[PDB]
Amino acid sequence: AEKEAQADAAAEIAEDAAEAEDAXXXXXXXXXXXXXXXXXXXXXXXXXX
Amino acid sequence: KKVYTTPKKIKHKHKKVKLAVLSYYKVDAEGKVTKLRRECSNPTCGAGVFLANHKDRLYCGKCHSVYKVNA
Amino acid sequence: IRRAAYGVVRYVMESGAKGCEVVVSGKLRAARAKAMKFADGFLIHSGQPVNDFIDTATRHVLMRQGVLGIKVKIMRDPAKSRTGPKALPDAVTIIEPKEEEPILAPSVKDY
RNA sequence: ACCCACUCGGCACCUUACGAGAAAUCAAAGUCUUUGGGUUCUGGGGGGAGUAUGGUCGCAAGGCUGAAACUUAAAGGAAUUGACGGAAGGGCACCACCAGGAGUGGAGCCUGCGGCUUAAUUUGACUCAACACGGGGAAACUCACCAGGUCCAGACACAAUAAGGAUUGACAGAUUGAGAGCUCUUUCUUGAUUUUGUGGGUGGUGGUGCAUGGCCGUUCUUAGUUGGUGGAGUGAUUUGUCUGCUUAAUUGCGAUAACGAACGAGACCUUAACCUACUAAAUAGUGGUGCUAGCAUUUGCUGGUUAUCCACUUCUUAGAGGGACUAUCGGUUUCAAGCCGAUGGAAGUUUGAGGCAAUAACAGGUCUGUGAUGCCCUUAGACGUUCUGGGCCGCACGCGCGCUACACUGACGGAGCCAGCGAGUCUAACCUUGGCCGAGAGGUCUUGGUAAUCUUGUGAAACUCCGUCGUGCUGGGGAUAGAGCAUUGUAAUUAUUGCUCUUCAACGAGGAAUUCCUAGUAAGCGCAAGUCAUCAGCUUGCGUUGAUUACGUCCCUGCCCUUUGUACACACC
Ligand SMILES: [Mg+2]
Ligand SMILES: [Mg+2]
Ligand SMILES: [Mg+2]
Ligand SMILES: [Mg+2]
Ligand SMILES: [Mg+2]
Ligand SMILES: [Mg+2]
Ligand SMILES: [Mg+2]
Ligand SMILES: [Mg+2]
Ligand SMILES: [Mg+2]
Ligand SMILES: [Mg+2]
Ligand SMILES: [Mg+2]
Ligand SMILES: [Mg+2]
Ligand SMILES: [Mg+2]
Ligand SMILES: [Mg+2]
Ligand SMILES: [Mg+2]
Ligand SMILES: [Mg+2]
Ligand SMILES: [Mg+2]
Ligand SMILES: [Mg+2]
Ligand SMILES: [Mg+2]
Ligand SMILES: [Mg+2]
Ligand SMILES: [Mg+2]
Ligand SMILES: [Mg+2]
Ligand SMILES: [Mg+2]
Ligand SMILES: [Mg+2]
Ligand SMILES: [Zn+2]
Repeated sequence: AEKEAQADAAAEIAEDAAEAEDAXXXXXXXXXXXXXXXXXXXXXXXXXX
Repeated sequence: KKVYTTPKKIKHKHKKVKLAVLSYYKVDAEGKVTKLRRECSNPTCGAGVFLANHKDRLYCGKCHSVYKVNA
Repeated sequence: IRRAAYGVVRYVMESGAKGCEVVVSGKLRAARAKAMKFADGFLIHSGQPVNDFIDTATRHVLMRQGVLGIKVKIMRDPAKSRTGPKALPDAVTIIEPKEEEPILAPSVKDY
């Protein structure tokens, strides 16, 4: 247990010393409802009698 | 605890009937279509919706209840 | 279970702590509850230097059979304190004297 | 007869350990893997069992001899550390006593607990360490209980239904506590969001605190815990860590096969005491001065005046420092740690009071704080959830915490009139001055304050002063009850609270018992905060007035330590 526990602190030093040195999609949303706001998009008529 | 009692008669819910309903319209011979069941004057109801025929009653269901119109 | 906590203490200590204490409380694999202190080095438990020098965390780890408490204690080295007191109120240091070469009958200097 | 020296041969003790042993120990239990002086006897895991059987002896009881089948992984020895004792020796303490104080126990009501009652009267907890505890003062809510009524807020997958409609809603009526389309009547509306079925989730103040985390209580008003180098032992271990002495303290002195340290106590931190020294202040305050009122007048005395100016920091505030270290001296003592007395000092009981607090233990409490949680239970005629009403308050009565009294060191009526800890309203209705009106409770028009700025100098209460009553259940006492007026709130009936009138109970100092307490303490006295729409007889803090009696001990009770016994170690449950 203790020997494998020690080697764990050895792997936690590896990662620690290593990382200390180591090694667009536009058109939005509210703009796309305004760009598609060019309409021809509806229909209305009703209401007689 | 205790677990149950029940002097019987458990409650039911509702069926939304069946009703092949909209035959209620009429077409003379080729093709004039005369509506039946007068429609509703609420600007919320676009004259497609109709009224229900009871005693004293013509009733808009498109208004979930609203506005008793009586003829 | 010991591999974990004994490693944690060995990383905490090799990180330059003054001392460390780790407690796992709960149920692992048995029906009954147990607890284990895991300690190395130096911790102080009393008074104000507590708030200064030891950093305590408890955590609930939720496992298939039940829930364990994790309890960690780190004593940071008061020598490195930066902003704060630099030792425990116990610490009394005596500055060491000088070996003297006396005698040399009086005379005087002049400038 | 004695004394002294020697010598045989005895009964033993003492110290040694070369030596032996698993140790305890042992001049043999030594001269033993470096194994051989002579000889007799007995044992070969435990139980079966000293049983059966045969023989033999005996009057007999029984004695000597003495198996096996079967069963079984231990039984056993010495030593160690724990734990426990209805063994002994030391201690500590107003949750112990001493000397006393104020009481509780008696009465009335307040309140929790039991019990009974109940549709339900939700529930946890039962010696200190359950019972004004769950911050638990519940009218709705809370709420878990009871009588009933809706709702899905049933994620997701597949499947079934089905655009000729999978599904939703509803006016009026009937119905319902109900202006719930709950359901029903009738016939509109809705558009793939649901429905139905399985599988899987989900919620639950449902169960399990004896499955857990966490937190808390208790042991503990305690003084204990460990490791380095050395010493003892094959070893677990021990010594250090101890007779005594001292301390609140494993706090120290001292003794010392130990030396020298660490955790815990201490240190530390917070608060109350002291700073005419430091830095300042119209959100604190003083003096001078104007402007100014009253009384006197010889100048005087007593006030008004958020800036009309000047100066100050004693008072108030809080920054930085200072200060005490039981100092000085003297008694007392291993002249050691310390103790005691006196002087000085703001302060000398750990300065006073708190915060923090090692290792360990308990099937202590808490799933009813938690969207912390395992498992179990339930999941649509719900133990989910909401809505209406009731219930936790129900009263032959047992227990406990309390409040008010039994009066004259007093009630009452005038009158003097003095604190400290607090807290207060934004996307809102909190703390309230002042002016009116009202007997009061209150109402009402305005007002300052997000605050050392306004409430508020919180003009509190006990208390002081002058009267009235005069020992008579009296004008002490205020339960019970009637009648009316107000406030909070959607709601006040089982009476939320407040006022007025009337009604005028018990209780004439409390049995056995038993709690709490050593100085600004006890006790008497109110206040603010918590809770809070309204409700304190509770609690957490606060100041006011302010004693008597110890300054000791182990008798009682309680626990801590040694020694000792142990066949316990899941540790006397
Ligand atoms: Mg301390
Ligand atoms: Mg007594
Ligand atoms: Mg008495
Ligand atoms: Mg239970
Ligand atoms: Mg209800
Ligand atoms: Mg419906
Ligand atoms: Mg299921
Ligand atoms: Mg299931
Ligand atoms: Mg428990
Ligand atoms: Mg005491
Ligand atoms: Mg010493
Ligand atoms: Mg310490
Ligand atoms: Mg000053
Ligand atoms: Mg003096
Ligand atoms: Mg239990
Ligand atoms: Mg549960
Ligand atoms: Mg109750
Ligand atoms: Mg009076
Ligand atoms: Mg009378
Ligand atoms: Mg009276
Ligand atoms: Mg309020
Ligand atoms: Mg209050
Ligand atoms: Mg309470
Ligand atoms: Mg023993
Ligand atoms: Zn309509």
